[PDB]
Amino acid sequence: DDDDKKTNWLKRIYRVRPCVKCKVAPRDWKVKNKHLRIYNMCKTCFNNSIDIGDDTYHGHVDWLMYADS
Amino acid sequence: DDDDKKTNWLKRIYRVRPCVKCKVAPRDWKVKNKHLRIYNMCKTCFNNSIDIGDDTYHGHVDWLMYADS
Ligand SMILES: Nc1ncnc2c1ncn2[C@@H]1O[C@H](COP(=O)(O)OP(=O)(O)OP(=O)(O)O)[C@@H](O)[C@H]1O
Ligand SMILES: Nc1ncnc2c1ncn2[C@@H]1O[C@H](COP(=O)(O)OP(=O)(O)OP(=O)(O)O)[C@@H](O)[C@H]1O
Ligand SMILES: [Cl-]
Ligand SMILES: [Zn+2]
Ligand SMILES: [Zn+2]
Repeated sequence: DDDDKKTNWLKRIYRVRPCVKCKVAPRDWKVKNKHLRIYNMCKTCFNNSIDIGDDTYHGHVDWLMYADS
Repeated sequence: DDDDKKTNWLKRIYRVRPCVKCKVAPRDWKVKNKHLRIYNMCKTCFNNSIDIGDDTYHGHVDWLMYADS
């Protein structure tokens, strides 16, 4: 089922690239409509980035959660 | 740049999973609006699937080509 190809890829994408800051914890994320938004940092590093005043690692990548547009 | 994260992932996705039929050639694809459609087979195997009458490997996965929905 092509939807399964997409699901399996997102699982892999989420697993193999951790937080861009601590490089260990997985990234924060949210689902919106038919898209998975994967933020660049885990929540701990994102909260800390606010405290230290660095926006360098702020950002996200959105992914369509199904095979067919 | 988050757009670069998306581009680099699609390059990797396209490279590491070849045609589902011959398992060697890269997949056929097309671009439509802001999406990359990656078909399940290379063109050679897809054309041959028409000749032999098998729809088993017909299908595709669409990918948003940018970081932001
Ligand atoms: N875990 C995270 N890692 C990296 N960037 C993040 C994370 N969580 C939020 N951001 C991004 O950091 C920026 C500041 O976040 P904040 O939530 O304070 O503002 P916002 O504009 O309300 O967020 P959004 O644009 O997502 O609605 C936003 O661009 C947000 O997307
Ligand atoms: N290289 C390929 N690998 C796997 N499936 C493919 C490939 N090329 C086309 N297909 C799919 O095979 C099916 C039959 O293709 P064909 O092009 O004959 O019909 P179509 O309905 O015009 O295609 P589409 O739905 O993409 O417009 C369609 O679902 C098409 O998406
Ligand atoms: Cl996607
Ligand atoms: Zn972190
Ligand atoms: Zn092939």
